[PDB]
Amino acid sequence: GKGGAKRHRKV
Amino acid sequence: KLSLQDVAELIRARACQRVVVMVGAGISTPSGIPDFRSQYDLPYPEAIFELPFFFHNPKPFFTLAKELYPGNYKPNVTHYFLRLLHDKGLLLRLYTQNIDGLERVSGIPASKLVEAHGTFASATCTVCQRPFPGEDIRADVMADRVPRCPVCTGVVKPDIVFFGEPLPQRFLLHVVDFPMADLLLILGTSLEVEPFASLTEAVRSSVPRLLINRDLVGPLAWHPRSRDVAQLGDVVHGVESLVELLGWTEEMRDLVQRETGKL
Ligand SMILES: [Zn+2]
Repeated sequence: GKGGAKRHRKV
Repeated sequence: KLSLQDVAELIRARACQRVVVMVGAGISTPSGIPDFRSQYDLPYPEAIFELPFFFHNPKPFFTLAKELYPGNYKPNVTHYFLRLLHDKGLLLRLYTQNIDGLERVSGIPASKLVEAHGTFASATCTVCQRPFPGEDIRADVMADRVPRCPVCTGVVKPDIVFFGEPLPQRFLLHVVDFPMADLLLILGTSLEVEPFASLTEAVRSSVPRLLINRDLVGPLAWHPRSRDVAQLGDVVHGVESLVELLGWTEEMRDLVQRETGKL
């Protein structure tokens, strides 16, 4: 499971 | 290749006994809550949860806040399927990106919940980061006033994870929960938002992942695993189908009527 800030998934 | 019946058989055999659930706005529209693909005055759907637009015009976000401040909307059958999953001792944890709070209202214990995209029970100044408890801003919001920090004058914001903000620390329970799971349920979410979506990947490779959604898109569509299962369609109906195949339609009816009677 990834980390980071809430963001858009890269298509 | 597994069926939806196959999955329900696993549950009835208790071959799947530590079930984790990722849910989204899919499961709450049957209750009246907007899902932001759609009335609200935004230049595009996502600006309601973006910090630049929020500073320019917090009014749409606080409109949605006022709508969701509790007691307006009731839970529907998907929530109660999760509550019953708990009551039957099967729910390891329920990860949600919703901020409508009906997972709690349905009777699922905070203990079993991870509100991955935040909550209204707390707020933080947008500039100085001083915390405030929820009710302290609630009244402001319910009277179409914007609440400000008595220290720095910053707009103070409910602890809803916007785009660009970190997720709450409670989210890191996934580091423990996903490797224990013997079944992943994905319910009513197109998985458009990271890192939440990435969790579908963090169950063990032999673990079945059942999607009950409108669409089969994103991660689960791209890199699918042999024991994946998708019940495409209207989420409620898919759940109710699972419930019947489980045996629980009867005690489901009972639970829904009992709870909706309480409220
Ligand atoms: Zn401040």
